[PDB]
Amino acid sequence: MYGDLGNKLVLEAKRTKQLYARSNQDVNLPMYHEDIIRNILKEVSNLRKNTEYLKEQQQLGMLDDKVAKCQYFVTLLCMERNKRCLLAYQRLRTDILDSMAWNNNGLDLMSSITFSQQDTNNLSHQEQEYLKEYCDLITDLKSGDLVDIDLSGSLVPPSDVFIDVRVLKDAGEIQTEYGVFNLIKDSQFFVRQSDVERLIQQGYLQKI
Amino acid sequence: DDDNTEIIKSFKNFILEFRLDSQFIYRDQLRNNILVKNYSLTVNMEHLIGYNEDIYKKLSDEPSDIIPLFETAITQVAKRISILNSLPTFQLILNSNANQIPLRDLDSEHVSKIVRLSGIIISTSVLSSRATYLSIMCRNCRHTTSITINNFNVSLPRSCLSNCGPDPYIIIHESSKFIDQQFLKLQEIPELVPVGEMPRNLTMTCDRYLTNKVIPGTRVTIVGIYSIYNSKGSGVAIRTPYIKILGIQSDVETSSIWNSVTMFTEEEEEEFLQLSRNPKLYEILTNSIAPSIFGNEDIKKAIVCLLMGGSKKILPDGMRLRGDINVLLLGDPGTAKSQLLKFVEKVSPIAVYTSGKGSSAAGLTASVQRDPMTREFYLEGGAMVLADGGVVCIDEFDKMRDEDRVAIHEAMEQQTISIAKAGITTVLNSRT
Amino acid sequence: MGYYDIDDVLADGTEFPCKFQYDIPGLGYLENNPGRPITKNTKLSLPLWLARILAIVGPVPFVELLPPDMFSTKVMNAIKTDPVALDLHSINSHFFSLAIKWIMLFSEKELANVVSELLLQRAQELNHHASSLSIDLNIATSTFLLKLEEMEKEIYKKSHESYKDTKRWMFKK
Amino acid sequence: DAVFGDRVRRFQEFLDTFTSYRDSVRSIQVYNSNNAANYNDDNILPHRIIISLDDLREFDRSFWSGILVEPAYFIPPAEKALTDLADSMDDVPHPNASAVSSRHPWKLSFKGSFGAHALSPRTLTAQHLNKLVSVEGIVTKTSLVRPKLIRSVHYAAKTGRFHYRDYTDATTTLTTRIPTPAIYPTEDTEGNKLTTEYGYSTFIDHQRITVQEMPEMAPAGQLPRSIDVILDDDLVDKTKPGDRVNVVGVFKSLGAGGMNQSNSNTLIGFKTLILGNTVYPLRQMLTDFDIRNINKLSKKKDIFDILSQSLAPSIYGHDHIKKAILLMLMGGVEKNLENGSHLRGDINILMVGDPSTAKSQLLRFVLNTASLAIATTGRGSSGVGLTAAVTTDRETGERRLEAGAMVLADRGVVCIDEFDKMTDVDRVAIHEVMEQQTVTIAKAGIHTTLNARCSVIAAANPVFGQYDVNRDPHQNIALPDSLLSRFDLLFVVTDDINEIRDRSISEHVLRTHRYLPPGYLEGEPVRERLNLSLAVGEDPKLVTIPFLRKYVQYAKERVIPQLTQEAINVIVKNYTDLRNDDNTKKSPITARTLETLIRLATAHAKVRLSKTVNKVDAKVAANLLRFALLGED
Amino acid sequence: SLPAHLQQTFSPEEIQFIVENEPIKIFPRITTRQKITRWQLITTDDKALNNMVAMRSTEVVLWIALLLKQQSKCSIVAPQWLTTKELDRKIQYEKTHPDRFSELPWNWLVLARILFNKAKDDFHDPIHELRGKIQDLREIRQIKVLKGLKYLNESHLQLDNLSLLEINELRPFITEIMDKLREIHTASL
DNA sequence: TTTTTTTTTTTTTTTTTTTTTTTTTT
DNA sequence: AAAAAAAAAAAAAAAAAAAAAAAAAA
Ligand SMILES: Nc1ncnc2c1ncn2[C@@H]1O[C@H](COP(=O)(O)OP(=O)(O)OP(=O)(O)O)[C@@H](O)[C@H]1O
Ligand SMILES: Nc1ncnc2c1ncn2[C@@H]1O[C@H](COP(=O)(O)OP(=O)(O)OP(=O)(O)O)[C@@H](O)[C@H]1O
Ligand SMILES: [Mg+2]
Ligand SMILES: [Mg+2]
Ligand SMILES: [Zn+2]
Repeated sequence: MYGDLGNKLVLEAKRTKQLYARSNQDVNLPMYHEDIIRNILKEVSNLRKNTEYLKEQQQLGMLDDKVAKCQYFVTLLCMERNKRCLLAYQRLRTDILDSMAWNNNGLDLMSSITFSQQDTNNLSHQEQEYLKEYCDLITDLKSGDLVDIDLSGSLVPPSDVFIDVRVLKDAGEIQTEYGVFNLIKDSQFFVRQSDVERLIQQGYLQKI
Repeated sequence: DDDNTEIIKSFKNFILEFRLDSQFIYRDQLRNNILVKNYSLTVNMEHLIGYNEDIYKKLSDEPSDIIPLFETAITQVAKRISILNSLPTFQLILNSNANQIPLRDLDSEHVSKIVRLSGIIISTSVLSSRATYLSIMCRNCRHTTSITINNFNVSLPRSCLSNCGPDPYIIIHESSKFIDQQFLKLQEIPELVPVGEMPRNLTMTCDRYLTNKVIPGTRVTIVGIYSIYNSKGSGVAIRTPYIKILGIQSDVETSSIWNSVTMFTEEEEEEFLQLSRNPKLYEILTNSIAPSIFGNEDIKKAIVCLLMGGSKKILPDGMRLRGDINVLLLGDPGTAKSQLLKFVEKVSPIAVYTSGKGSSAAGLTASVQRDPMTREFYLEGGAMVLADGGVVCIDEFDKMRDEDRVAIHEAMEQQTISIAKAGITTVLNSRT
Repeated sequence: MGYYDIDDVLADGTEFPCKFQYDIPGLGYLENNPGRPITKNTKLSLPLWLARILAIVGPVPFVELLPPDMFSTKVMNAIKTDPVALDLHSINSHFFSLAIKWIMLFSEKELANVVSELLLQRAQELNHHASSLSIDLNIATSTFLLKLEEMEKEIYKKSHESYKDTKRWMFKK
Repeated sequence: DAVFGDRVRRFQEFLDTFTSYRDSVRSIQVYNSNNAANYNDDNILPHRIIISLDDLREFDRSFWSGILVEPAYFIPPAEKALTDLADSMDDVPHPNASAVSSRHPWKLSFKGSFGAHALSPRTLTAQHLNKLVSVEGIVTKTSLVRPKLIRSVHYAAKTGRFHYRDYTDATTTLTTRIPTPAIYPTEDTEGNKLTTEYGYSTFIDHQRITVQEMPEMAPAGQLPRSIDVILDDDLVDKTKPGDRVNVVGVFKSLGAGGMNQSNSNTLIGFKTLILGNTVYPLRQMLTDFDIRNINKLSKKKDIFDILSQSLAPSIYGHDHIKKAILLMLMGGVEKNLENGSHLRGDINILMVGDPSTAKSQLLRFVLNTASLAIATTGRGSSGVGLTAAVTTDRETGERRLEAGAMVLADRGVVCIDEFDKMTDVDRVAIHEVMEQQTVTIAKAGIHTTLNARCSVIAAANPVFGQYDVNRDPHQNIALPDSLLSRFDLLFVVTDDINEIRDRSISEHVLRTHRYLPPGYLEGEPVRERLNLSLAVGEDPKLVTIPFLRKYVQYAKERVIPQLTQEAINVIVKNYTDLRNDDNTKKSPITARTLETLIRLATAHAKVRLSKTVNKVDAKVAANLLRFALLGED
Repeated sequence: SLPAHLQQTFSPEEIQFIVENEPIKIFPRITTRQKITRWQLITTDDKALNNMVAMRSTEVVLWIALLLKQQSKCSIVAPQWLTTKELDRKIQYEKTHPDRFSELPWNWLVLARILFNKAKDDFHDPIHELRGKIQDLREIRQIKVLKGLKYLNESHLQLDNLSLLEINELRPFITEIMDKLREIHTASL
């Protein structure tokens, strides 16, 4: 009864999980559910008022204790269920955010240039804050003892020394260690894989 | 028997040694089919021509004789790649890209030859039983015997094997195996009929895994063998032609019963969900309705709404609520009213176009007919029965006779047709 | 005991029959009857996150759990006769989770001997349908995947994805 | 041989493992035995038991699998063992004159779960032949019951001994054997003349029925398919056309299938049949809890209002029509009178009204809630389709009659829609059924009177699109006066525009359209397919529909109230007041209004579960008829 | 790690990595013997690579061999089990014993695919015959795996000689089925 | 006056099945 | 005397659908 609304929220989470599960490429979180969450907040506030009222009505001594225990337990259980639903929804959304934050080579995400995967207004303000400190944590990890290893690098094993690549978007001359790449659009390169991993990750190159 | 063995060997080597790039496609298809209990195999003729032209030439000139040899080659390969045995004889289904022959161009020149043609299904019969393994016993000496039959057109021996009578043998029906047979009726494409001629019809036979695959009104493509059977018409030495189906291609994904299941691979589902997310999908769908008609945006939006349809609800007390949309266009001549009706017929997966002048209540709802042979009464479908789960477009609706028009009242809302004629009292479903 | 599992949260919200063993005022929103207090020996369907606890606290607890409709003798006989053909989705979308829950609350060795056999016999068909990767040059799969529990769909998806990746890597040219 | 004896031993062990079957055998045996000893009699139970497949499944998996998969090699061994056990039980001798010749062997029936063997006449193919199956459907046609010879006994002169010849047929037995020509022997082995002695031979009743698929489950654009079932011995005449049945039996092939001396043809296949073992009707037996609840709910003062309002909770308003339907459900008491007459006990209602006034959604509800109901549409019906049709019996060869809609609904209801759109030639026949309640057939040498006692509820539309209050009532209704006189209650219903009514009814309709069945998610289409799982086991306050069905059944079968004087006093004063008034009623008042008051009073008396007609019944009947005729509400 | 599953199962590319981290034999076409720039590797012993003489047999790690054959400075010798005779012996052993797996190296499929792709010229037998024999072996092994899947329980299983790729493609099904069975058994205690 | 209404008039057989009982024919 | 072949035996008919006339009326 009281928790029947929160179940709906959990159902929404399930749908999001499917979009996370069936994702060939990175996806965007849907709109926040502040209205449903505020409805659970209102009903848990009403439950708190009911618990208070039971407290006074018992402590004036008009009702039997065994009777009051049952509604006390019911209100406590309903509040626990609502907390569980809200926490599960929040943790799923948090996990997806952490995954995206890791899958953009660290960086500040929305403030700096982003891969346009996510719109600003989908996330909540607290989620926007959380993402910022998580990105800072990734950043000061990457400057730790593991400087030589790029903790935000590619996770597919290297098995091809020389690859053919094609430019997707036009750009200017870019210096690389001991040379220069000229990014004329609709041109093909035959070069070592290590040099162009960064440019492939950022969408300026195609193929491998 | 000294040529059949080599033919079977050639077919088995074709199955086991054909490769494109780095995968034995016909070896993998058999194993994948066996797992889901599909005892059949589909072969493309271009691959067979590429592998060896002599094998193709052998099949192209003697189909009824060669095809069973490929049939047994498939099941010999299956028992090798599946078992180190309840595996029946497999089925061969063929695909062709040759030129299509019209129905009226089929004649005595095309007998015993594989042909490719297209038409419209008008009727589907009921399933019948054909024997494959027959257990036989004699009436006097009483010893067991067996017979094996292939459906590519046999009788019990007119003798005795070990006085017994002329042909004494009876069938032990238990321990005998049977398969599924179905008869279908075809018709020409309406635009290919010659001048001043009425459309003609033809008979086809399908077996086993090709039964319950088409529904009346469907446009299909058929690959099969043109053959004749002596039967029965005062002509001397005349025979009746028919077609034994080997391969069917159908535009509508729906099977005979329309399983209401997805027949879409993920490659098409991804395309559909990508389409659904377009912010301006409504405008795109509206602009696609009759692009050769100027203006009339609201009518096109209404047509889109009719095509998609609403939701249907069932209530605890047994109430049923309609979930379909009906549209009326009452207007002035020359305003493209009749050029939208024929477009809706084309776009809709299931749709019928009729005229109100040439119509009747029996033709629209259902009719009752008498079988010449059985001499009983049976029900036959009509315009609203064929167009179930689809759309019916009634033109010249104002010219309908007042008796015929009133027969649609129950079908429009209650979506049922009640027949109480000639000892038959039933209610048929009609959601159109 | 997964706090953040979505499917456990959903399956834990199902309704089970139960009977009140006491007479208490103040309730009634359980019956959707606000002012009316609940009487003794009243049979209502309560959610599992409530009925599980109300049957422990009292001695005799406040509420008694009644035998469920999904664990009747008919369902057991249907499971025993033909495991593969049975439509578990129609019975309940969360059959297995509730099955282990019911075994945990009430120690029932008979149910543990039937559910295990059902799962073992359905796993073979699941593997057969998951291993059938189509080759470009059936009704069975579509029919079978509409009879799958919520838990079995996850296993089907995992097995199918693993098989497709293996086949893709084997035949990459 | 050896396998036969081994299977007989297995079934014999199964029989003494579970003692229930042995007790049922003894109960039947003692009943039949002590029935024949009652010379001053006040009838005979057949030799057939029903065993559960489930118990056999735990006992022996191999035997259960054999019965389900290969019935023709496991049922005959079981029947012999059952006969042996039954013979062992019967200790008392029976030196009957002729029962020695005919043993009447014991047979078997099955129940439980069939797994994948529960099908319909459409999903039955060549893969299920020689298997035990169960099919669900509707009976359409039945054949006449004929006797069939199974054994013949002949007497030989000059020697004084008897000789018997046995006969078998394809439909008689589960195993194929050498056929018999069914010709009585005339010469002895030594040439002595043989005389046939009827009264010592054996004959068995034979019938053939046709079972069709339920039309609601058919695929889109397809017509329902049917199958043939053969019934024998004690299974004869347990079904009638229109019934919903579930038949368990063996799916069998028969004939030669065109693989014989006849010419080779692609159009010739084998013939398929079912040898039914059991038939189950898909009468709700009431326990003491249900009867006690009914008697407790009877004593409530406002029971009529609750019962009437429980009908069709998805319709807003129409309270008086819903009361009239309830009074129809509990019909009046029929009086048989001299000169071969009967006063009808049925209540007939007509509804005339404006378009979209929920007239057709009440007929559909009556179709579902009532025990027996037949649906009819005006334009899609004929006179020969309502009364009877002359047909032929293929199996035996005679000419017979086939029932129509009216006669199939004996002691039931007929719901006719678009009643005014029916042709005149069609409308005369219904007149006779409404008047005499009998059909007269005098065609093709078949002279017969058929019983049709049905209640009629009908819906129609006025001559114009909508009812006109500025014109006389007879101008609005196109029906003739003779037909219109045969309806007890005529309800003229009109849709009037009013803002409060619109606000309430729109709210109700919008609330109804937002209902989600349990177990379905939002946006999930309803899967009204059942996934071929036909069955799992093969055999202010409102009230639930099954409880209402039990209440109606109990009232119809247990109470027969009689009229009283003090109710007659109210009825006569109401009739006299109504007759002599200048109010313009929508229908004329005549001497048949008194009979309507009597019938409505009797029905209301039945509703109260009482054996007498009280004053309150007369008051309720008077109020209902005043609302119907006047609208004074 | 986290994205694209990868939580508890290896991808085929990682299996290929592990396979290429294994030694192989070669015939150098160059002589880098020290005279009478050097390799100085950190994860593999470089003694053989530093001391190389033409037309002599040495062994190095697989990926270096592929990198060398990308140029014209190497020729990899296929293992002795990649022969028609040795494959037909294993096919017969596979046929005769229907309840045990034949003894093939734990990288036979991956090594066969890699060698067919890269070093096509080095094989002595025709390559189509070997490619057919590999499929013939794989089908029978699949039949045996399908039969063995019926004996699943809660205690333990033994798969003595199953290959790496075969184990990888079957791990998620097997582990989860036995885990669910174990929970069902544990609940009833 | 041009609309609706109304009677009414052929429409039917071309097919079936395995015994059972007859004539020819080695 | 014993085989193979060849006919008799049908019967039946109401119930419904479509089309063209020869009498009725807003
Ligand atoms: N808006 C339009 N755009 C294009 N073609 C049009 C349009 N309106 C009419 N036409 C053309 O006019 C011709 C006749 O139109 P159509 O046959 O649809 O008429 P209609 O509305 O059915 O008339 P009627 O009322 O006389 O039956 C067609 O060639 C059609 O293409
Ligand atoms: N009082 C009502 N309550 C609920 N639904 C109603 C009511 N009146 C009409 N409807 C709705 O109107 C629709 C049509 O009703 P229905 O088919 O019963 O009308 P009808 O009287 O038979 O009409 P017709 O004169 O056109 O044959 C249905 O969807 C029905 O639910
Ligand atoms: Mg037009
Ligand atoms: Mg209606
Ligand atoms: Zn013989």
